[PDB]
Amino acid sequence: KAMINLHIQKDNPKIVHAFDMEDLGDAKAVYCRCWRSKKFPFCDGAHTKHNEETGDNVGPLIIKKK
Amino acid sequence: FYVKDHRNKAMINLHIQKDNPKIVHAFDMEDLGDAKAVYCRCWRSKKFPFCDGAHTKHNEETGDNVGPLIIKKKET
Ligand code: FES
Ligand code: FES
Repeated sequence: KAMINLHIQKDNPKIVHAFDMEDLGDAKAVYCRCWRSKKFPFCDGAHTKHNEETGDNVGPLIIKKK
Repeated sequence: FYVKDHRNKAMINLHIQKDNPKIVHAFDMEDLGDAKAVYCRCWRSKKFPFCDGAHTKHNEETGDNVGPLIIKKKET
């Protein structure tokens, strides 16, 4: 079975991010679930290239106010 | 049965909602649905988009190092 993350922070044995929305000034955050973003843990659109290259259908998690 | 899978070996999501061409979730920043959430980034959770600890077995089986995203919601 293949790894999901190829290159990101490989000296960390399990990559977890924790954020408190109280701390944010913005109304929206877009988080990467594909492990291909160059701005991980944030989405930079790299998922579209991944989906085309591999036939996948992954995309980000968005946290936002109405 | 098949003992070969000719899909691209680099595919991340193997089984989840394959009728959806791009799986995106959007949740409230405010505590309208929960106080805190732990979101799956490995596409192996049976509770996707929430983490159920499946990442542990995935990391063990593949040598990977992926884990979840923890979001504490803004209390109103
Ligand atoms: S860059 Fe990874 S989900 Fe968008
Ligand atoms: S079950 Fe997928 S990151 Fe925990």
